Amino acid sequence: SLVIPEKFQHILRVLNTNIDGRRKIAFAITAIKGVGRRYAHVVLRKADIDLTKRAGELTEDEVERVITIMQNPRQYKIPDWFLNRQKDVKDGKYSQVLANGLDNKLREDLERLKKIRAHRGLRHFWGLRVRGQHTKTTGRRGRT
Amino acid sequence: TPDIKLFGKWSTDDVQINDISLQDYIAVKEKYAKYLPHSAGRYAAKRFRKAQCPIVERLTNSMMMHGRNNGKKLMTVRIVKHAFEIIHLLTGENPLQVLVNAIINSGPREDSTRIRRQAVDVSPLRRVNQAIWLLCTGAREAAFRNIKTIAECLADELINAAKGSSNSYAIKKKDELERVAKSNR
Amino acid sequence: GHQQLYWSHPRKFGQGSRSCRVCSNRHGLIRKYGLNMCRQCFRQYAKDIGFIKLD
Amino acid sequence: GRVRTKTVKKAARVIIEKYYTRLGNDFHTNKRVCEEIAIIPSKKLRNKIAGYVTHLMKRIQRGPVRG
Amino acid sequence: RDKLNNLVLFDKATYDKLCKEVPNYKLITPAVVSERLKIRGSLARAALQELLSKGLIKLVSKHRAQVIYTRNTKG
Amino acid sequence: GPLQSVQVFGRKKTATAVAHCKRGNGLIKVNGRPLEMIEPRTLQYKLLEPVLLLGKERFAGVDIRVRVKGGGHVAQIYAIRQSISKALVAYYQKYVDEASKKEIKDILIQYDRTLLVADPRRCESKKFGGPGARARYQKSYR
Amino acid sequence: GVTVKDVNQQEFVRALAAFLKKSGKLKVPEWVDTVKLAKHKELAPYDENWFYTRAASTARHLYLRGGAGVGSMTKIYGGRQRNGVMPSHFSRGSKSVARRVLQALEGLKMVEKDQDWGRKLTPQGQRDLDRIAGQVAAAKK
Amino acid sequence: MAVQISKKRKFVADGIFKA
Amino acid sequence: HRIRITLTSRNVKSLEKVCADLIRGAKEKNLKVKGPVRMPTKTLRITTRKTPCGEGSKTWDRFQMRIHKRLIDLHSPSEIVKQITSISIEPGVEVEVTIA
Amino acid sequence: KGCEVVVSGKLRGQRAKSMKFVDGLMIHSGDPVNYYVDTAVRHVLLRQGVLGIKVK
RNA sequence: ACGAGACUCUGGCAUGCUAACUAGUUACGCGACCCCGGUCGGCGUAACUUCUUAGAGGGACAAGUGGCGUUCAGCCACCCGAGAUUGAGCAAUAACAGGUCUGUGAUGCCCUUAGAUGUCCGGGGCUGCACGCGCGCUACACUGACUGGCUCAGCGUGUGCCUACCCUACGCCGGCAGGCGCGGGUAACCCGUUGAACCCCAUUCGUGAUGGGGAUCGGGGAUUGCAAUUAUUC
Repeated sequence: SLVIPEKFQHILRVLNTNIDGRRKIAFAITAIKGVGRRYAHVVLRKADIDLTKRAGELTEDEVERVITIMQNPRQYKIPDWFLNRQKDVKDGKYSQVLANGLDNKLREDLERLKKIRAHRGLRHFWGLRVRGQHTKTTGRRGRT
Repeated sequence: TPDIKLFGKWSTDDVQINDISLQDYIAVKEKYAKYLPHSAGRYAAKRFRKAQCPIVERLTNSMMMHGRNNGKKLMTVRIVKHAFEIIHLLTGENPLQVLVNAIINSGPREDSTRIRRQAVDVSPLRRVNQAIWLLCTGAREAAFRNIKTIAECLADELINAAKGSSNSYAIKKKDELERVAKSNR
Repeated sequence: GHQQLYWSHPRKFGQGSRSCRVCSNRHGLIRKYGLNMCRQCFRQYAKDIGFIKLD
Repeated sequence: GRVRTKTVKKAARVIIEKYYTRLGNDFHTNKRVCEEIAIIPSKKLRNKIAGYVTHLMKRIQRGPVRG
Repeated sequence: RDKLNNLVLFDKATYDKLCKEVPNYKLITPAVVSERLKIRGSLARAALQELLSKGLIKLVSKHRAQVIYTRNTKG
Repeated sequence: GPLQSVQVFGRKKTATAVAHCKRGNGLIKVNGRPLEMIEPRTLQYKLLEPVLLLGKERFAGVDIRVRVKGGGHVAQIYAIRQSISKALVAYYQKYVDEASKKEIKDILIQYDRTLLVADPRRCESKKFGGPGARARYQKSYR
Repeated sequence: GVTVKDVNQQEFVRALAAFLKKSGKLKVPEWVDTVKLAKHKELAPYDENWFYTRAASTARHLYLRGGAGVGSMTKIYGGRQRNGVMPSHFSRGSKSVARRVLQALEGLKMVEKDQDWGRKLTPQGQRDLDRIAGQVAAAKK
Repeated sequence: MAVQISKKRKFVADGIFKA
Repeated sequence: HRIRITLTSRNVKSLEKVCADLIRGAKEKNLKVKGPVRMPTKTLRITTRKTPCGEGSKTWDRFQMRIHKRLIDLHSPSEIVKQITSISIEPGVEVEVTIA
Repeated sequence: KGCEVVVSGKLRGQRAKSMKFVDGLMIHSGDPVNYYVDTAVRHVLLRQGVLGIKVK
């Protein structure tokens, strides 16, 4: 009713990461590497889930649609500009590259850069600043 | 109205300045009892024009400190309003009377000065200034990184400081100074 | 040959195209109100163009 | 501080030297006397020397002079 | 320094104590029943509205930043 | 019959309000909207101070409409409260005997001079070597 | 008598937003889930049916000062672009979402077009705003 | 004039001509 | 008939003289001339640095240039006020005749 | 009423000089020095460098 | 005799003074809705300058009163009031081997000159990064953040001889950054009644390195340009 519900799930491993289910539902999914502040509100605005409560009170089987929204973006009328992965040199398909997928794609486009020995690739390999900053008076405490 | 100019919904009369020293340098009464703290200004043109300024306006201006809150007088009059409504629910007294006794029982009567460190007496206008300043600074720190809001901390400061309850930031700084002044008197 | 190597590098903008109408110097230029005058030359010819110091 | 310079005083003194009998006490009546009897190209200087002409006039009725 | 962990929806004991103490108080704001029920200011913004519906505690004035409630009138 | 119209202006800063006072039944309209619904409402009592010092019998048969421009949310309120006050004293100077006008002038001037006599202060010129007027940048030594 | 300037404007848009929900003939677009309401915004509009408050707003801005175009309405819906690390700026609002309000209120004849360029208010929409403040007037009596 | 030089530039143009 | 004599100058006294000269002087010919309208003074500011190099305290000059503009309006054909404008003109004041 | 001639630069040496020729009245300060004081500056090329000629 | 002062500009006021389809206001005919009446930056107009613009004159002097001052010179109060110490500019004598030969077709001398130190074109570099300093900007949150709703500015600029690069209304298409027709303005005429932020009002957030903070970083879309990689910006 108004008290703590039973069948309560505090930790909720959704795409292998222990989501703390004590936060409002859009800001609870942000722990997954590939969904931020913007992605979460839309993927819970697509399917009618009330944005009033925590992830502790939601049904275990009601979030079966949620992962299939989060994994398959374009299938539920999500626009093509909204997606982080857009027109990739390798596959060409648009995606939302999530927790482990993202981490792989970073190093895939980093190895693509490094292996052909482009200037952009080597500053990633040497841990320098790639987008042309002034590294005269910055990078003191993180280095040596 | 010619009956009484009630401070929004607060009392003008039955607000006694029960100290026979600070009666001049406390503006709460008779000629300076208005509908709001907010004035035109112009109390900072001469030396002793700042004393005749109503204390609701003095405590209003004292509450906007530390850079981000500078020149937010519409926020601070609203903080005063909330912290005044709170005192009437928690005490059972006119918040102006609780304020008057809070200013009077907070102002330090002696201080120390480099002439070598010698104890001197304190002017009644500095007593009013230091009383107001210590109370606002106690409220300011008390509501920092805390769920307890500024009007709740400000009211808790003014109740404890009216009582001499010793939990006040203002009373603890006052008792420190008077003891440290007495140390070399 | 070298007549494609005079001003074949297109001059349609930048600091190399425009300069002061007295010296031909490329720095401290004033284009405000179509002066096209370097700040040193303007402060020299301020009195006799019409500009006055009041404040 | 409101000290009048020597320029004000040695114009005011010679204004009374020549035209004493025309002058009076109040500032406004003999500010208008200072119009014709003195060519002044500055209305602040005019009111400054007119103001001193009145002050020098008030002390004449007490007795002696500077010269 | 020292961590403060809170409740996101009410236990039996928390809903029990706010039924028998919060109507019996003078200063009823969400920032005071966040201190003494060890709940959030969010959960108090539902609790004090749920006690407004029950009609035990009376509102004084409602601003954006702060709202205040009080005990009953007796007569 | 003969119009008893008075137009009196007022100002605190670059904000300026001019109150057209007319012989009517009671009306205070700031740019079309009345006194009760001009924001801020925290600074509504600073607009009520012309009213409650005098009551509603000095504002018995006057229709004082305002037109305000320039300045800001606080300065515009200080322009209004000045103008509608001055405007009533001007209407009660011309068309009513000056004895009652002096009786009103006593209360309005004794309360706050700003209600009758305006504020002369404006903003200052910024001098170089600093961001404000009377402030300089950081003098770094060595 | 009562008109729209004699009521608190802070509850008029809410009262007229409730009325246009009751009518429900406004021709709303199909990007209301995903669209961000200007370039200086961080989150989505928190009102689940946010579009029904701005159609309630724009008509009021056309009732008071008529001749509000597309660019003029984006100028009204301006905010503080808090630019993270660099100093902030003023940000003029988004065109299409406010253009799809004055297109949405063109179909239902409550705002109109005239000379001088720009949209303006139809002489029936004046009446249709006068009888929203009519309920708001006696909601505080 | 076809290009119709403004009043803030006409005073400038005569000024620089004099110089 | 709608002829505007547009008197623009930098100095104030040459502009007051020449404008009053076509009002006071244009009295005893019984002309229908409308009173003098003054446009807001356009104050051209150029702030330069005093120093040729970058050395010393940062001192700035603030060169101003106040230019004024005035209107004379009348309901009569061209030559009736070309009699008036052609005589006693100033180099300092620029005067432009708008016949339409 | 008065004048001031200053001829600055090289006057027999590798250590610069300025001969100053004052007489009568001369104002520097105030706004009157716009219409009272008439100032002129010239260069002149003598064989050791440039002399500057300042007349008031 | 100079400097200080006096001086010039600017700010405050003036129901008095002068004037206004490139500024308005009041009253009036008309038009809209309005439960005899209100609002209208909706249309048009016979007076007037309170608002506005910039002119000319006034206005303020320690002038009135009271003390102190040998006591002139003056000082401090108080009345009266728009101001009873607004803010700048200008600024002497004598100097410093300050800085500038990279502002000058002002510059002596020294060095170059077809082996260029002249002149232009193609690329790179001034930004390179174990470090050390200075001026800054954003912050470390609840007096706050995010999302809605509400109501007001003042200094300026603009179609460039070179000179294109103006400013931008209105209506379509685009999530957006933008694109496309169709105007207005050489400007008290248009952008523009410059609907600026903060503040104010209502929502959620809850002391947690959290929705504080937004550096670094991956992917994609237009704009400027002849050309953006060492990422122009967005």
